[PDB]
Amino acid sequence: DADKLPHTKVTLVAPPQVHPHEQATKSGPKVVEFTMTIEEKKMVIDDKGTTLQAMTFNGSMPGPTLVVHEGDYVQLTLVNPATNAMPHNVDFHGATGALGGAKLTNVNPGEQATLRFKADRSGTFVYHCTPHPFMSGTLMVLPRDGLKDPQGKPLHYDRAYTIGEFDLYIPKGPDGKYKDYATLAESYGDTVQVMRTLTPSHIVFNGKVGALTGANALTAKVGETVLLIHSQANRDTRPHLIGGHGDWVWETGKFANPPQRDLETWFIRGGSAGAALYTFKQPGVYAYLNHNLIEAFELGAAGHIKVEGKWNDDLMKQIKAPAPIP
Amino acid sequence: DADKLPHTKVTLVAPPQVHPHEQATKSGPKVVEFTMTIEEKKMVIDDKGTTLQAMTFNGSMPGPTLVVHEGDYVQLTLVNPATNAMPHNVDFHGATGALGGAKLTNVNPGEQATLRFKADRSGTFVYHCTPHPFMSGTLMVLPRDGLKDPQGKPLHYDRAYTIGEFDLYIPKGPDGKYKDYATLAESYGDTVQVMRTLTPSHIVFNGKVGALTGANALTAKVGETVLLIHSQANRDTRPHLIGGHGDWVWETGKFANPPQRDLETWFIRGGSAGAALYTFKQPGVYAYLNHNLIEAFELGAAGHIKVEGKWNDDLMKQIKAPAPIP
Amino acid sequence: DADKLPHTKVTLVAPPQVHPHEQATKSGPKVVEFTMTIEEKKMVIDDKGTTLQAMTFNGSMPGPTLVVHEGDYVQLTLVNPATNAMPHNVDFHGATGALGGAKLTNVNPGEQATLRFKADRSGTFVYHCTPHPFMSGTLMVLPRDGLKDPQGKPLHYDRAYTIGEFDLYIPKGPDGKYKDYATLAESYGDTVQVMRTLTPSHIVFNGKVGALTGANALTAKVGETVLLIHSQANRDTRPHLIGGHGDWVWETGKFANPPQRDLETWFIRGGSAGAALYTFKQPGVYAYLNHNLIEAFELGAAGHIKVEGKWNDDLMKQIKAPAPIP
Ligand SMILES: [Zn+2]
Ligand SMILES: [Zn+2]
Ligand SMILES: [Zn+2]
Ligand SMILES: [Zn+2]
Ligand SMILES: [Zn+2]
Ligand SMILES: [Zn+2]
Ligand SMILES: [Zn+2]
Ligand SMILES: [Zn+2]
Ligand SMILES: [Zn+2]
Repeated sequence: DADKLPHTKVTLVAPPQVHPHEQATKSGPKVVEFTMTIEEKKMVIDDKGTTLQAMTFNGSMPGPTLVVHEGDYVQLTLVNPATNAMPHNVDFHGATGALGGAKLTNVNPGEQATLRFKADRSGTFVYHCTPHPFMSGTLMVLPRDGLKDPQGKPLHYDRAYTIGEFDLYIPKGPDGKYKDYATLAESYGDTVQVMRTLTPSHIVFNGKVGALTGANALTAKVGETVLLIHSQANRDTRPHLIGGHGDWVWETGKFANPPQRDLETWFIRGGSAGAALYTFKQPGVYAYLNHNLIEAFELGAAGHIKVEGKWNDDLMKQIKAPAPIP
Repeated sequence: DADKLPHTKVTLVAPPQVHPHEQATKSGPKVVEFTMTIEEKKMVIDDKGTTLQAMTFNGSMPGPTLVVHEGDYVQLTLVNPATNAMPHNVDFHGATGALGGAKLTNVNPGEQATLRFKADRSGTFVYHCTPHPFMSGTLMVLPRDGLKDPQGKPLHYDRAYTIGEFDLYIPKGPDGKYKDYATLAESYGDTVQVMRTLTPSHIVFNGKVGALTGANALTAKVGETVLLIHSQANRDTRPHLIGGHGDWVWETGKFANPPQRDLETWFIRGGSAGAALYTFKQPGVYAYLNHNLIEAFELGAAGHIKVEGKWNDDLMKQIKAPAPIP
Repeated sequence: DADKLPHTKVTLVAPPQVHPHEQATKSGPKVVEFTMTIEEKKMVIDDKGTTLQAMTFNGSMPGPTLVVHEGDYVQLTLVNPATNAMPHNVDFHGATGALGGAKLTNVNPGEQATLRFKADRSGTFVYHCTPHPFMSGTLMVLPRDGLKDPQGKPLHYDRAYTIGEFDLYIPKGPDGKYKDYATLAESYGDTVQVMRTLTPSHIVFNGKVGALTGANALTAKVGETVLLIHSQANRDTRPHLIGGHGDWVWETGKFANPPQRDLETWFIRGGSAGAALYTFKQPGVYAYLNHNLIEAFELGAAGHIKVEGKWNDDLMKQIKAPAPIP
């Protein structure tokens, strides 16, 4: 029985980080306790001041990544302060029954509720508010013994990074400029019309064109293995590490399945999270992007990863530098 | 030789049902005989009276699902009554040679023809009229010994359901309202222009926004295993069972391949059929949908499954009901 | 060490052909030397004279396919004559570090450079100019022992064919006709606006609506096994052999992974190359196409394969020819 089990309380962190956690664990089924605070707000989403009338779990797009193990129970306290304007809920793709929890978690402003479900299937899993993919994140459910390659050999990551990718549908006034709305409710009707064209005005990693560039680049060092968790609650995307690979990729994001190796580009189905391991072998700046290069370069779906360490001439070498043609 | 074999005659049924059939079978290679009647007609496809100038196999979108076993031969009598206006044919993705049969089956109004081909590859397979994905269905070819999991362990379904998903491209007049055409031939030119924008006006399960909702919901009981066969002859879709999973999914729909487990969302390539098993564990209403939530909610790609049985507190429990914040 | 190894010089050929090469090889790690000449030019891309302001490796879309083995080193001399107008580079998805080589290969008109990298991961891999998917091709890296099926059984192809698929975004003037630009630089601004709609004006195999039809059809004979290499540096496509199958398909295009069998339609992620084997069993004309039939028929993503040999009545037979209804 679940009630008769130990309870742990987890402190969540902002994306792109994932809270500290154990991979392989001698430990036993726990009930893991999480709390999240829904937050409506306006956000600047590009370099030119365009705003989005947003809804978030915990203030961030994406919401934070919750981590448990196969067999653990997730118990989430979902809070929706009075400072907000709408009901909300949460649908956990990792959970079974009641529209993934959506039905047991409808909370008006100033309300709260608490859900428990068995996390009995390993993998990365999207949770989102039932009709809003803008409010989403990843539930990572690790197998009790850690990640395994197709032959059962152990696998691991030294650091985890979390990337939620968002297709945005921002309306334009008669002048051709993006509309700014005073409330969430007023954005609604125009946004739907733009959504019906199926053409995003913007596709952003982590809230904003550039969220994962400049001072905000991800980081690693040569010899380090990194887990890239990629979620997209609404639209297909195709992650690619420029100059890298996915050493082992669960593109459908479910750990009881063997991963694929050596991927150049993988595929995240809209309504899901997937996961890729890469061990760095060269230093420098990498681009992690959506390999529709229009969606990446023109619309916003690209980030960087600054990698420290020693250059390897065996893997790659500049034989003749750029020079005039003989 | 095929001629020297026993012949069976199968009675087809309307979607979402699949005609009664054997899974694992001690039986031997049969020649299975099917007949289909092509039918052009106008259809109401949404809640507001929008019509589509349609073509169907057997009166329904999708056409009925034909079921055989690996090694069986499909022999189809394709009929096109005089009451119709165009030639038609059938391309079976399950068949080898002659454009999947398209070349041996061109039938003008008042004509008919009969095709046989070896069904020598297991899987769910799309058949459609050569230039019209609107006229399509699934050929399920079962392995002679039934469905197998990745380790060879036997698998099964207690009931099969069939979902054909259709991207529709309905033209608008200068006033902004959907055009109504008196014939199939007059819809053609405007529809092509809208098709060239690659933006469906509608994406429907089984003919109509709502075909699989209300009184028409699919049905199951807790402890039952259901096969969800999903076909899309023209455009990519991404099925998801809200509150459920795909326990075992052949997303490319070919049974000699190991299935994947625990999928939250799977992917059907345009021009194919895939297949998912789910064993229910909770009662209530589920939504089976295209997890581009614009395509589902705004455009029409969503259905329901009403599930009877006993609630399970272990899997999911409401710990604190929605209540004011302390 | 790489410098201490034998060097081979390979002569490249125009698509759809792939230069002669060994599959399984008793031979040892070589350093393979390739040279490519970048070429800007205007091209006619459809039947009605529409032009594209193009950039190519070696004069062709796609660029030629480079073939090596796992363990070999690729050393490419990249040349950009003075007759051109822009810098260019190359990003090899098969390579590790320095943005796949892009950083070590920026070459202005009249410059050249030479890159070496270890090809240490088997598979088909896209190489392209960093911001232009129009300039792309495939690096096929074969496993040293040849293609293997999921059980380790040997596989082979008798001939290889190469298909690069290109989504084109051609601007229209106020009259509704495609714009013709005098330089590459003048096409830029209008093209970007059209790209931002994410709606190709054209999707072409190998440079041109029809490049792989009529006298230019691919060819085979019954009993022959063919490798279809399919690359798409920018957008998702879904190859399908009408009347055929993918006997063994590495849709993510990476050979250390087991292939899937019996596929009706496969999926190439934008930013990747995949690969399918088919052994012909029937003669006639086949269509190899993108199974979004709008993208194929209306936009240009379809080709033919003329197959010689003996008709097989076991696989497929016309039982009753088209005839009046009794
Ligand atoms: Zn909400
Ligand atoms: Zn490590
Ligand atoms: Zn969902
Ligand atoms: Zn037809
Ligand atoms: Zn059962
Ligand atoms: Zn087809
Ligand atoms: Zn370039
Ligand atoms: Zn051969
Ligand atoms: Zn690339």
